[PDB]
Amino acid sequence: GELWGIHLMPPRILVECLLPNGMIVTLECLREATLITIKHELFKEARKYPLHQLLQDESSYIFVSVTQEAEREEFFDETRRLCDLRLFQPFLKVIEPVGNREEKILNREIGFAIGMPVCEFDMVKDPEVQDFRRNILNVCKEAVDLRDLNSPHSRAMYVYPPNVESSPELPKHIYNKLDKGQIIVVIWVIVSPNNDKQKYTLKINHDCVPEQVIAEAIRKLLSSEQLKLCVLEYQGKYILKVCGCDEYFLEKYPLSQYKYIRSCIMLGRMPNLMLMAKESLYSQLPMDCFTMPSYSGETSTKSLWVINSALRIKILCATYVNVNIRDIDKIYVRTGIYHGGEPLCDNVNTQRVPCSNPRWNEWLNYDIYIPDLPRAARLCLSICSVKGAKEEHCPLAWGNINLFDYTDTLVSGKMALNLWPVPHGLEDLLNPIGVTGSNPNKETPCLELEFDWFSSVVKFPDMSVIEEHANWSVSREANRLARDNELRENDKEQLKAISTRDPLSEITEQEKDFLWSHRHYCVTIPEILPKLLLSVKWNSRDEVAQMYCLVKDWPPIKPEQAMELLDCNYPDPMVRGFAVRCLEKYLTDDKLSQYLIQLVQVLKYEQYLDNLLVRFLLKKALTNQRIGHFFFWHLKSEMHNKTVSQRFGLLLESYCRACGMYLKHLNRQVEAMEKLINLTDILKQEKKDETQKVQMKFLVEQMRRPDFMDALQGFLSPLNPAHQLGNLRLEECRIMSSAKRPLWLNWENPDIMSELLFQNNEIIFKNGDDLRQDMLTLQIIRIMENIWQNQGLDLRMLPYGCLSIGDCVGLIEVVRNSHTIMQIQCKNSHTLHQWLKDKNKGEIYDAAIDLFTRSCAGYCVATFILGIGDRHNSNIMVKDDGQLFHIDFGHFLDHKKKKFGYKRERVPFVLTQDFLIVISKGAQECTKTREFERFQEMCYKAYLAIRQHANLFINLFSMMLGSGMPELQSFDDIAYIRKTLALDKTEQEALEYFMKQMNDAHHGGWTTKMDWIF
Amino acid sequence: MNNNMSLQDAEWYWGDISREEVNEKLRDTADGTFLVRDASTKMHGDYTLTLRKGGNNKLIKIFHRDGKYGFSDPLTFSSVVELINHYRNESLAQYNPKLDVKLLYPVSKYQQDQVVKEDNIEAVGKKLHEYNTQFQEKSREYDRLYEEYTRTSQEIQMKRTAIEAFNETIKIFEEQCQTQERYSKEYIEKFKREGNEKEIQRIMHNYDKLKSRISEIIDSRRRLEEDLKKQAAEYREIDKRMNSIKPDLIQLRKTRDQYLMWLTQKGVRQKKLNEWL
Ligand SMILES: Oc1cccc(-c2nc(N3CCOCC3)c3oc4ncccc4c3n2)c1
Repeated sequence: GELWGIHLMPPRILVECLLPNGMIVTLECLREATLITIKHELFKEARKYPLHQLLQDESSYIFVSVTQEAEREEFFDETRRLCDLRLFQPFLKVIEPVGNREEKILNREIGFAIGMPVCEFDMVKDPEVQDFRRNILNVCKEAVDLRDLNSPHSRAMYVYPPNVESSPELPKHIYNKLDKGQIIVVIWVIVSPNNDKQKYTLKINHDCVPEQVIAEAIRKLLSSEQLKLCVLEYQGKYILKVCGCDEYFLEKYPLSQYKYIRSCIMLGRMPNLMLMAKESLYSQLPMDCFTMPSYSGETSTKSLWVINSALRIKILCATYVNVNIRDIDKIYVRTGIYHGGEPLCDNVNTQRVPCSNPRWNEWLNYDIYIPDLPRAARLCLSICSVKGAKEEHCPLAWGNINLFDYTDTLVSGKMALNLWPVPHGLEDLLNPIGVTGSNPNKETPCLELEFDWFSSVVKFPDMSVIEEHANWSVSREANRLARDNELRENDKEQLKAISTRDPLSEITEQEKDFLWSHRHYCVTIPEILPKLLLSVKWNSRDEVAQMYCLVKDWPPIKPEQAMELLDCNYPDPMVRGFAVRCLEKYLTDDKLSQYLIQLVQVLKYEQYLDNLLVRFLLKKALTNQRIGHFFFWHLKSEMHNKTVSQRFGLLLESYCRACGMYLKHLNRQVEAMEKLINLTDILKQEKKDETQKVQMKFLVEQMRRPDFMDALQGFLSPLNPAHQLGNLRLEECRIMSSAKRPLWLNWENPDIMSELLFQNNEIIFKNGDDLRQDMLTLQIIRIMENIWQNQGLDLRMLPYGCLSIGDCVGLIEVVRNSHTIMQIQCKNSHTLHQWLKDKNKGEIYDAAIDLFTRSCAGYCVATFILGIGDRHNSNIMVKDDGQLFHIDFGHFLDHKKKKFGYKRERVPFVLTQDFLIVISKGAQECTKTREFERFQEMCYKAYLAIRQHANLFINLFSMMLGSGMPELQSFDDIAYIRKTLALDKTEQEALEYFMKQMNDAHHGGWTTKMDWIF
Repeated sequence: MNNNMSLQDAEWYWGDISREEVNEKLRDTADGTFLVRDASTKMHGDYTLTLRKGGNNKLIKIFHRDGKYGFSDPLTFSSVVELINHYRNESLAQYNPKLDVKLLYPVSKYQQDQVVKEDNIEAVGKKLHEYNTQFQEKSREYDRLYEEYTRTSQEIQMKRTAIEAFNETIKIFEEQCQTQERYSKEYIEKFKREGNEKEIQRIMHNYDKLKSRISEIIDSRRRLEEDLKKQAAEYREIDKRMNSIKPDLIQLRKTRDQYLMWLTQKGVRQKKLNEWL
């Protein structure tokens, strides 16, 4: 709250003031007051008290206090409301400020954005942290240079990136919506300060570049032969801008390649583009400034491959575990040497000891030659409990340790490790997926271990040494061998077939041996790389060395294939490096925006703070503001999570330092979101048993406060930074019926052309429920619709905006003109059909039934595949135009599968007679119609479509395994979609599986391959 | 008696089940632990052998041609039961030295029969209902425990940074004591000359005012210290309780699972199952 323990500070309050003369003065102050007058109301009263002779004017003195975050904060901007300072306690110390003022302002602004005081990093002893702090800056300046190069086109392309599809190539059904390959687009202008608008309607080719659209504008009774005059001299005179939006077309793209235009085409709506003066824009650009921050032996080191010893580690003792000695018999330390998620050898336990005395002091022995330990090797451990003639084992706490540090140095000697609480749901004894490093919370089970000391610094070999060994290996065995021994078609065919298997389909030992045998031929079919990498013995330096050489020269692959290599099954930095480089070359901004959720999650898997992935992502974040926007929010939303707290914080600092003016916009968003969090906290904690009516009035009188009004108006939507949220419509803001009391909010769209897009923006704010799951589901859905569109399958989905902004805090985009089924049915299986009939009555009926049918098909298929929570009439919504969609997906991948024993795949979305009738256009027998049979075929197509693109979805899920989302803690969890897509079956077997699942769910009503004309 | 047994009757033959189903069965098991399932319909091969070696699952395809079975050409075995029994008694080193292991521990499809010896369907289905009920109860008990666990961890975190906030506050008010004393020793010493004790009752009234406020702040952060120690105790107590519920949970799920298996064999209608579950 605004003071410690407070949710809200009372209107008048007393402030202890600590003067530099050594005196102390209490003062009356309004919770509205600003520091400026407070100082003025102060030195007024300061004279009464002693020694005030020595007090100078209010000019040279600044206020300093302590925040909620325990930081000593000097307030340089004295226009701040007292209620907004977030003081710990009502005292201010007055001093004459010293040091670099501007940098201190920035530092405080970054901390507010970050959610933690930046000075906490300064304390950190870990040299990897301070190294990250420093070295990462090179990326920042590298990035800021990129946006000043081509200025101020370079500048405006950073702030207003073109929102374009990955390809100008248009899917058939999309093109065929156009008239002779052309499109109608209305251009507008503002004539005068009168600000009436004047429209120039246009008909041009869809592939026209903005200039040509600008050209056809000025046209719509004078000399023709001259008309080249202006269009050559005046072209960059203006630029195109979407009406109601902060979207611009600043780059040379076919008009249809911009998402807005493409969207307009599909929606059968007319693009409204405003004509804007280029000067009006390019100058308004901040030209923001980035400034480098202040933080800018004889032993002859041994090589790892020179150490002749088997790996061994000494488990000493633990401080304690939290256990009932009544219920628990023994404890022990479980231990494993891992490469990603696979043990490099047998896991080894310490002896079992009493719960009262966690003391082991025994060297654990592992069968792996120390030279054979791969680069990404990790120690994974946990303290376990043991409890007729049989027993149960459970993890009490866990921790992971990189065997090599970020400088390629092998760990040695005694180290202490503070363990983590086991995640909810995890029954596995070890947790190799979890982050590495010690729990920053030290009031926690602490295990002491000792690694061997080999009398030098032991380093992992440099690449040239590795290549040396590899050459030696391949020679002793039995390249140039590739072309010497020709590849038989028999083997050529098997390689192709193996490459087809999905990422989660294990390879046999025969296939491993076959793959490694033909490793030299595999480069002719590069997408096979993930399988080749799985066939390698990572506990053999001989084979890893050889693999390195092949990786070094390996041909580049599609970014979506490269993304597979970024999950927790490919920890090796040479592999990850290759993967990142593929992203660098072939990944468009469009597709980076689409996959950003997963890429940020992957950062959790990274062994070290500094890596190629984070440098790539930060660079993208800093060169594209749209990317930087969601980059910021995804990182920030997890700042509460102590496992990634330090990592994400450091990254977020780097971004905030180089992102320029946008930090001010972000801070406004953060500020607004905090108050909605505090407000809903109070409603839930304090007003819990009050009526919904009293809750609302409290909200209004709390929101009506001008300090809230300043906070909740005039900021950018975290859902879409191009959407400006203006004045609140307080009168129309509401609390929903749900338990965690979600806020249905309403803002004016301040755009002068807003009436041409949307006059008002509605957003559901929700505090209390995890929205990561829904955020992911809606992403997947969008991606599925994308697959279907480029496949010619027009099925309108509605992946409305959803963004997790914190711990069980998030925003939900409100879809206009939509109603739950319950709102339609409440009063008969024909009601829904009647409802939408009256909405589309006339000759437009058939577009509405069509749209409904397509929408149903897509959701029926999409939800079966994902295994989302059961659909009911509150789960399902319809629009006026006929479009059906789903909301509130909840658990996916059948998370209620356990807590039951049933192993079957269910059908979340079953078509009642009500839905079937609509598809049937009213038909009495609705399952036997021409419309229903065609509906089936639509589903059958959409299903197979997704199946073909299965790897993409499996990959995307694999990247999330560290998220902390309960629904996927394991590869077993992801496996659900392998079942619904029947990946281990034949394609024709898969379709039969689908039909069967439908028939069983619809109680025969799905019909079947067996039809009767008879 | 072994080699003439039908493959269907083989304890280690599980028919067409998922690799994921196989994985759960083999999870964290001793080397030599194994079972056989049907191969994927879309791939060459008939059956897939999966065994543990070095804490990993090894999948070995079994092929058929003209009456013979095996891992690779030539196929030398007359049946799958013959192949398995051979490698139960002989190391797979013969197939490949890079894995020296025997098939020691078959994962049996009759294992539940060892557990549930009651032969009556409805009675077995009755226990399953009880076992499921007890397990669902313990699960919810654990759920509320984890809920409190997180809420407590969060409130402990808040208190801690507040403790630091108090310390930093206390450090400033000490600095203010230092400032006033630093500057006083001149003025006061010069002002007990010129006979002014009235200049004290103002200066001193302020020193003691400052000292009083300090004491209050220290007292308040002393309070928060005890509150924290108390809640940190509740946290560890919650952790203990959850660590007591965990073993009972796993065992209850495993017993429920076996009773599901026993009843899934004998082919109980899915409907009848769901009444019991
Ligand atoms: O993804 C989630 C998660 C939790 C709740 C909801 C949700 N979304 C809704 N829509 C979002 C899309 O546009 C129209 C409003 C929505 O509308 C509603 N109307 C009545 C009750 C509940 C809801 C409800 N719950 C959606």
